[PDB]
Amino acid sequence: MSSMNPEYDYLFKLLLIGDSGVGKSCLLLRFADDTYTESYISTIGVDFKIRTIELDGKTIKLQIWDTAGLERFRTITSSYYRGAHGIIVVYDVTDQESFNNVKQWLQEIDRYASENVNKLLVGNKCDLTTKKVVDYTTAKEFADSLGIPFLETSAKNATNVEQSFMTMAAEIKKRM
Amino acid sequence: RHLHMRQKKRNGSLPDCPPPEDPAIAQLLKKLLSQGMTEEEEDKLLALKDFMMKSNKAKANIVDQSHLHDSSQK
Ligand SMILES: Nc1nc2c(ncn2[C@@H]2O[C@H](COP(=O)(O)OP(=O)(O)OP(=O)(O)O)[C@@H](O)[C@H]2O)c(=O)[nH]1
Repeated sequence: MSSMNPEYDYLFKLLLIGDSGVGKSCLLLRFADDTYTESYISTIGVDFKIRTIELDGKTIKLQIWDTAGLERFRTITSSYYRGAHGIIVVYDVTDQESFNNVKQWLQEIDRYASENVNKLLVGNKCDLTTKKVVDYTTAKEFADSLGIPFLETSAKNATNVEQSFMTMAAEIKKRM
Repeated sequence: RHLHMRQKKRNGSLPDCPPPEDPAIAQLLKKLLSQGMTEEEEDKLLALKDFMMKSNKAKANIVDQSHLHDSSQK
């Protein structure tokens, strides 16, 4: 047994990672604050927002962390992954390089995250269809090849944004 | 080969052109054309035919050697 806060049953620490400009801050802001903006401020270090949700009648508190995607604020060893309950790997569906680097983000999870942490591949900017480069089938083939759930999304138009985070919260509850 | 046949149809040297026979070629044709491949880029790609073919064949031949250095790529 352990102490339990009356407001929330489960504290699920989520973490967003991915190349710069993939839309991690936009996704975090759209989910935790229903706001979006064209002004780009490159994240440094860490940021987090808390959002309380409900799934299967359980009050779930999500602490979603947004890590800096730029080369200069990244390091080989990382201690942000430590204690994450689930990790979202974001990529920009309009930039194949961000999708290719997903392979490299995954190996960071297998090295520093919890041994069986939940993972979720997210393809932000799905609203730029005239500029999209990856196929949904190309991503699904890759996500399923590793068993990680996947949802294409758009922070701009809220498209699947809520569902992406809600899905990982459910998956973590399923894990524990 | 498919693009070259489309060139013949484009320049009036053939009456009409069917869709590609193997779906992997149609999937690629769809990819290329949906990505904004203009007709002039098809003509230019066809001029680079020999280069792309030889180069692709040589790139593959290096991948056939990538097993010898698989440990250093990490
Ligand atoms: N069209 C479109 N543009 C988006 C979307 N999400 C983000 N953007 C654009 O991408 C820019 C950067 O978004 P960020 O969330 O700050 O990117 P990031 O992943 O946080 O990058 P870092 O903070 O450097 O790690 C935004 O200012 C928007 O211009 C989206 O869903 N659709």
